[PDB]
Amino acid sequence: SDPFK
Amino acid sequence: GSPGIRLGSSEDNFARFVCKNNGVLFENQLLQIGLKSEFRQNLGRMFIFYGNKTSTQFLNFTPTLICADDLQTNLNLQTKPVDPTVDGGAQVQQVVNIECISDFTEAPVLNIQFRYGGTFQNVSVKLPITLNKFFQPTEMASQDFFQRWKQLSNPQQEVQNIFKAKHPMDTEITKAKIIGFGSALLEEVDPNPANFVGAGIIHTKTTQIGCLLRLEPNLQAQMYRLTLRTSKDTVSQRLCELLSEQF
Repeated sequence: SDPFK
Repeated sequence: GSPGIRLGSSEDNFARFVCKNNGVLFENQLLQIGLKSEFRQNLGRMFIFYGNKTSTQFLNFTPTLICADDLQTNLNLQTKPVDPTVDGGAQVQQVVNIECISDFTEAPVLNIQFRYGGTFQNVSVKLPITLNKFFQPTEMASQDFFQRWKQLSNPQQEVQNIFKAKHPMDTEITKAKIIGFGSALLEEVDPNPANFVGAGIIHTKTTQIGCLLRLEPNLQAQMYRLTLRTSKDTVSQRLCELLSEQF
């Protein structure tokens, strides 16, 4: 979800 | 850092000049020192304004720029002599030509010596030349941002600081501070619209350092999480250090 991992 | 009360120090107003270039750096009861600066690539021009607040001349007025040893290697400053006689109520200007050789942490010292009424007057103040002044903002799309974010390889190139807010957590001031710090301010990258994202390149003579940042406010806790990811460890560290002081 979280594009920053 | 440096213990004891920061009033009457060499750095009372330093932090007010990290995200902006103009204003009053120093003012005692005789002398006001103002600044105006501009930066491009690894270079800058800083105008230093010396205002005589009195009704009598200053004599032998002599400002000097001093750079501590590692700073010497990383920053080159060039300036011309200032007229040593400053009328009461007048201002004299100095222009400082700045070249960033490599990334740096320390700040130059401006020393000013003059005679007033036959007395020796001596002032030393840190000059706000900071690494972020050498930013080129780099706008880019969210897909390009995350591809670059995930190219970090060296763990030392990522620096995070979770810290208490020192100032009100106002959205529009925060935006202005990031833009003033010098990176691009990228919207529509973090899916949380309350967070801030930046990207830019720090320019130095010998190395260009690509930089990505993320600022996550926690309003109820009055906290921030700041993350720096850049292509050089020491740049991630200094930029996190500088930006953290601003919030």
